[PDB]
Amino acid sequence: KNVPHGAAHIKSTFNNTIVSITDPQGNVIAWASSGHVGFKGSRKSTPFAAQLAAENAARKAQEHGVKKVDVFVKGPGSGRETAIRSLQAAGLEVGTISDVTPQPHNGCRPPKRRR
RNA sequence: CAGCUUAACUGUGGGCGUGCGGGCGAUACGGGCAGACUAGAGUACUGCAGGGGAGACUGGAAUUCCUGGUGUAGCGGUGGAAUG
Repeated sequence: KNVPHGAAHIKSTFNNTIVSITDPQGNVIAWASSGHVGFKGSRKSTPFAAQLAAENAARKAQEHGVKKVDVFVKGPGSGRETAIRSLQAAGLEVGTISDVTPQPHNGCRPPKRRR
């Protein structure tokens, strides 16, 4: 397909990293997850795994003709910036970096404290 | 104080009997009765701040579920995993 400009959704969690590149109206072209590039367990929360997954997703988007993207990073950062650098060095140019993370307005109740 | 060899003991005479009742005096303090005051207290007037309470209606974010797109083979979870 041919999309000159799309959007890239990075979701970095405490124990995973998933990046999906989408068109500006919200239809994903291709995606890569930290477990998709071969890591399992704890090894897939590492910035190296995040960078590898984002690079793979970027290449898969290049095959669909994406030129530039704007990143919507999200979640408790483990590999936000390393995914950003990987996207830059995988051949794309990032337009804007907008950190949109769901913050409730004191709604619902979180799980109890661990020990 | 006196007597029995002294004492224990005994006797004699005051005190004690820490209270109660009757008469008489005092009126500072507490109280009773009759007053007076506004410094306590309460009311009034004018302002002021407040997640004080009860009732009714109503707003946005987020989680979950359902429906429909797109899209693949992983997601999730941990000290590490595995049930899922």
